[PDB]
Amino acid sequence: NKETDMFFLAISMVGTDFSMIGQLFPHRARIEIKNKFKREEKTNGWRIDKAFQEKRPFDFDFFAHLLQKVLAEEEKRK
Amino acid sequence: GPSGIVPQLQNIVSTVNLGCKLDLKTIALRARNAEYNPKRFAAVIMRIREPRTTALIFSSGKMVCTGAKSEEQSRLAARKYARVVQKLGFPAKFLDFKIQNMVGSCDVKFPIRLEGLVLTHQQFSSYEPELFPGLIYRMIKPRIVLLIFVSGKVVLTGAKVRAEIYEAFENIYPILKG
Repeated sequence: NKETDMFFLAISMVGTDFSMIGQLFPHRARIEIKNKFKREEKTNGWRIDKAFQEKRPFDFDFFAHLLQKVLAEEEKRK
Repeated sequence: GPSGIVPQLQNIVSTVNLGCKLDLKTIALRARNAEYNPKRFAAVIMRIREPRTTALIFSSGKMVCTGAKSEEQSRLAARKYARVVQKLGFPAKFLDFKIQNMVGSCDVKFPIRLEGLVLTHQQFSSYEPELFPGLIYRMIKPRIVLLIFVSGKVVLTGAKVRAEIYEAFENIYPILKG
């Protein structure tokens, strides 16, 4: 679940720039980004619209830090 | 005659000339759906949900769009991209819109023995399961290429208008049947 929530936060802050999202994700490749988009769009059309409206700050340091923290916390708890 | 199954288009391809110089970095910076990775390729990719299409910008003043379900829908997508480019501050225009390719698919609801299709029509039908299960079929009237499969479904590509795909299906149906 948290991976999809982070992916949705990314589409909020940066838009459908699949390349940069793939670059900032630890492992995910571009084709995986596209496949996730194709699978999610059907049920989350409203959520991607919200993302496009939600022009959230795309800070580098803050996003890297929260990525690392939440990834570590999920990996610990899962 | 027709069996009541009408071929349905799944993709269109079209292009248009913007008529002005553009900066790929500026587009990537100012647009939300724009994607730009110059290290890989010198073009910007655009995505919109209505129409469901993907398109590209080029600095020389060119635009291409694809993924639509109809040529009119492809034109709508291209004009929406042109409007986006215009409001981003570029003096773009919608000049020389051209439909390039459209794909279709259909079915006949009975099996097609590809062995028979090749051994009756080796001159323009190529059959080679190992690398590709389907049979590859090219045609002259109109200049279309098809993929025919065991289940009887057929993929049609290379057309400029739905009439070509329809008449191609009508031409191949008596071959598919027998």
